[PDB]
Amino acid sequence: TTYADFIASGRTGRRASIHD
Amino acid sequence: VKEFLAKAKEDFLKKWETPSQNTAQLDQFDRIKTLGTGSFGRVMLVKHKESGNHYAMKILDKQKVVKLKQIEHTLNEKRILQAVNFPFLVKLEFSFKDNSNLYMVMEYVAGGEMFSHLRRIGRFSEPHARFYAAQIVLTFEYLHSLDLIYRDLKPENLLIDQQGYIQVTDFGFAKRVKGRTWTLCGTPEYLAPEIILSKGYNKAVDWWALGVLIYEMAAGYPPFFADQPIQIYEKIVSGKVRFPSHFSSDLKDLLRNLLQVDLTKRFGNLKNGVNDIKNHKWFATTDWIAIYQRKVEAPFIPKFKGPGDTSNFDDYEEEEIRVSINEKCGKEFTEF
Ligand SMILES: Nc1ncnc2c1ncn2[C@@H]1O[C@H](COP(=O)(O)OP(=O)(O)O)[C@@H](O)[C@H]1O
Ligand SMILES: [Mg+2]
Ligand SMILES: [Mg+2]
Repeated sequence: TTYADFIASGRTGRRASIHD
Repeated sequence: VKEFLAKAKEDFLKKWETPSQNTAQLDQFDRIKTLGTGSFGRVMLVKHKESGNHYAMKILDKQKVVKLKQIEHTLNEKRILQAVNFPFLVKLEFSFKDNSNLYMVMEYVAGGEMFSHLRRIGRFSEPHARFYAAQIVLTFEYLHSLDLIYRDLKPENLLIDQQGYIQVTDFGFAKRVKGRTWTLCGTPEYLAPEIILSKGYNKAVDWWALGVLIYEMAAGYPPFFADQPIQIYEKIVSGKVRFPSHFSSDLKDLLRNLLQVDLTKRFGNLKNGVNDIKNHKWFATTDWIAIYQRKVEAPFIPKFKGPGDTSNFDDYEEEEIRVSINEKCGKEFTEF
């Protein structure tokens, strides 16, 4: 499922802002 | 309603032209606990000695700011924050600086980030998500009317107050601009395609971000995700979106209009402006005035245990606040 793929991803925690 | 926004603009302009400065000092507070961090700088729970009130203090290391080339952004943040005034925007109480840091003391919103509740519960029901969405819609309407662009919408920057209402914090990327801007800033999952493609963009990016937010709230996961940002950008650029089977037909319709890759078709950027959003069927049962007046009973009220309680925030590693004996970057932050 999409949910399972998300939960297994490396971006489930707090996401940092960027300024590239 | 242009009447309200009109007089609100007079207030804003007055403060935008002549910002308040140095309205407090470090020794007036007792530093208690770190509430959260970001790309740089932390926010601490502090207690004001004379009043006994609790506040949230954003601390910015002047040297890191310059290293990351965020001087102008940091100056926008403070100048804009001290001039705005809206029910769903965090209040800036004091601001000041010393040899090493920049400080912004805001009202303490005890309910925690929407992020934590969202991840814990999994996802919000449509009526619950709609409640929060309405507040953002009004907030963006207010901000844009002042020629301001927010640029950093995400659950991590949204706080829940004691009444279950939203408080938008972090104006780190907020900017006052008539026309277009080009900075590549924000959060990967929330970037509008035009930003990624470096085409020059406007307020329309906030509306796209709202689309991503509503989607994340209702689904429990963002519409575009992967392990590396670059992989995320490729998906955003494609515009291919999949909706969970539980999404209502109206919700999906609203979302296809907000997550519209083509600026000429994106809701909020059209002729009727924000009204295309407020009038959409998904918001049919939304009483805009009642929300503004905070008369609607919140679907979720965070557990609060007296002033100073931080049980709604994760724990972070604490660290000394260092203040050099020498003044750092004095000229760069003169106006702060
Ligand atoms: N007024 C506030 N009340 C309570 N917690 C806050 C407040 N402002 C910020 N926080 C916490 O601090 C974190 C970072 O603040 P933010 O302005 O987003 O800083 P940064 O620009 O580093 O992201 C937030 O995600 C939140 O958990
Ligand atoms: Mg932030
Ligand atoms: Mg920020």
